[PDB]
Amino acid sequence: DAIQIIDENKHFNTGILDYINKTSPADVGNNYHIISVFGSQSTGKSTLLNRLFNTNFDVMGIWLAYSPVVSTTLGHTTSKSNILVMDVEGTDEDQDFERKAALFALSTSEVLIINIWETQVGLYQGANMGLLKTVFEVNLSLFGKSKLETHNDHKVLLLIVIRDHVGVTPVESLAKTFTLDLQNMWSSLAKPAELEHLQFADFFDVTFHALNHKVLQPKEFGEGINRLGDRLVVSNELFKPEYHHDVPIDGWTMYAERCWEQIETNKDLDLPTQQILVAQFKCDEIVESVFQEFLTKYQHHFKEVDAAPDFEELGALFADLRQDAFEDYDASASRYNKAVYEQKRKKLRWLINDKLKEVFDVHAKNLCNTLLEKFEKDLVALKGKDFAVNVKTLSTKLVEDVNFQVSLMSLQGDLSLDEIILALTKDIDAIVAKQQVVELNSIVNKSVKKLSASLSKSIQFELGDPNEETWDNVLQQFKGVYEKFGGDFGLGTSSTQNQQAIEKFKFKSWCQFYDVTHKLISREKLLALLQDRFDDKFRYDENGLPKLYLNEQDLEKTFAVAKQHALQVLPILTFAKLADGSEIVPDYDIFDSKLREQFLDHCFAEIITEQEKLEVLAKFKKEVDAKYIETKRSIV
Ligand SMILES: Nc1nc2c(ncn2[C@@H]2O[C@H](COP(=O)(O)OP(=O)(O)O)[C@@H](O)[C@H]2O)c(=O)[nH]1
Ligand SMILES: [Mg+2]
Repeated sequence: DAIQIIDENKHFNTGILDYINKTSPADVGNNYHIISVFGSQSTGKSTLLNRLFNTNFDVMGIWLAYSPVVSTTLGHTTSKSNILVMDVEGTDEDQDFERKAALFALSTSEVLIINIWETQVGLYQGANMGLLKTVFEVNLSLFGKSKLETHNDHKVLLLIVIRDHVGVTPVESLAKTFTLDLQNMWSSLAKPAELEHLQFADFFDVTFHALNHKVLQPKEFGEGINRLGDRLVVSNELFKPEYHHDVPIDGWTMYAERCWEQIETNKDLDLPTQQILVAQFKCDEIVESVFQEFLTKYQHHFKEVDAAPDFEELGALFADLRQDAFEDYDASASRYNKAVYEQKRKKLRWLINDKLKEVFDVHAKNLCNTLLEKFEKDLVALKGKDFAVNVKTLSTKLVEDVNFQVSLMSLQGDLSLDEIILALTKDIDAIVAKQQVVELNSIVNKSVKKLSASLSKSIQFELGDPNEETWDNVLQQFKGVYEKFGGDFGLGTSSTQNQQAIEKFKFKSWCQFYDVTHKLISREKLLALLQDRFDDKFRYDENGLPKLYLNEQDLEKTFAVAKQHALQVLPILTFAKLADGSEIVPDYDIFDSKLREQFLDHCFAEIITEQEKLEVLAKFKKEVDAKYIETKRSIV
């Protein structure tokens, strides 16, 4: 059963798309053929179509039908190209319709069948060289521009069926005559100057087929048909790929609709660009439908944010999803124009690659803040021990297995890492700058304490035998370990702030020097020291044996000797001075307001004040007097 694709009011049939869908399976693609038969009314057109292609047009607009089977001398044959057939009746008057219908047929058909009667071959009378000339014109206008400018090999086959052939004239003889009439008419056709050189054969192939008298030789007529079949489908002698219009079957209705609308409204129809447009439209909607198949298929994974992040197991789902999309797209779209098809595939690629990249970023720095957290941790756990290097080694393996782990889910480099490492880097550097200040300050603090611990034991030893050179001995030691700190830190320096860790480490030192001297030489200690010096000479022998006073010359004179021995030490301990007589001045004037806690008025060298010295002397005397009185009550 046949469908009218164009009725007499030049309207295009809406049902065509569904009609094509029924007769053509998803399989066809480019392997189909369009054949048109073109002629004035009742010249055997529907009859030839029904007998040859087995199609059901009515025998006494434009009608389309699928051919289930071709009539051949090998019987009913199904070619494996789908064959569609158009019955084009250009007259019923009108000359406008004729031109339009012929334009349609030539913009969609690979073969044009022209039925001409014999005794009337070579004459409008019962051929229409008027009809052929229209075909020549319509063909030139459709393909003359392409042919000149690209030299494309496109042709259409003219298949001339000679009807009611009797046989006194051989078909070979009729063919030669008619061929030369054809070329002649072509040469004389109005052409632009620059196509003047093109011939009939640059646009057309011809061949002939004689059919015997339908009414008077029915058996032979049947046979001649079957033989046309052999030519079409059994011997595949007629169809050629250079006749084929490059639009797969699924784009065909769109192509036919667009061609007809331009034709009907007298617009400039250009078939190359119209074929590109249908390809572009169709690949586009395959891109979109596939990309939507890829998406609810996506969501049902990726804001399911998930438990245990495996990077190779699903770094390859990325591949699967993207590969299955490629395959559903290749299936429908590869039939289309190569350039259009690949272009829109890339479009599909960089739509998939961008919603796959949002999972890329999430699972990525979830692993960065997972690894930065433990980075940060055993930095601290590496308790300041040689971070000279031990930053560089830790950053290295870190920055490295991020690369490894995350590469698993990039696609041979499609989703770039350049962004993510550039972040992981700055989050690593801005946290060595974190704890560099911690460990810089840390080595300051402990360097200060066993400075002060050494200072304290230096002073203590010196206290046993105070000389006018005991401050010398104290400052010597101090300034010694004072200059042994710096440039030796196992960190990233800052030539500047390596050395201003140093710079008042040098303070806290000066500060400590003051604090320790004043602790170790407080009134209370000084007094205790004085009593010890005193007893050493008043309570014991040189030997160290407890003393036994007999006389009071003995007591009184060693009493004087004991006191002086003790007090000879006061002028030295109450004020920090070297033998030269010079006051010890701290390098930094401490007790300064913001010179103090910029780094975290008294006298630094005054160990004991006047007022304190006077209290010490009063207390020294009272005690020393008592020891005296007693050891004299025990002499009697
Ligand atoms: N003598 C003769 N008559 C034919 C031939 N083919 C068809 N007819 C007759 O011509 C009439 C119209 O044919 P038809 O197929 O409807 O021509 P169409 O209108 O152009 O499709 C029918 O009655 C056919 O029987 C032929 O080859 N020879
Ligand atoms: Mg008809």
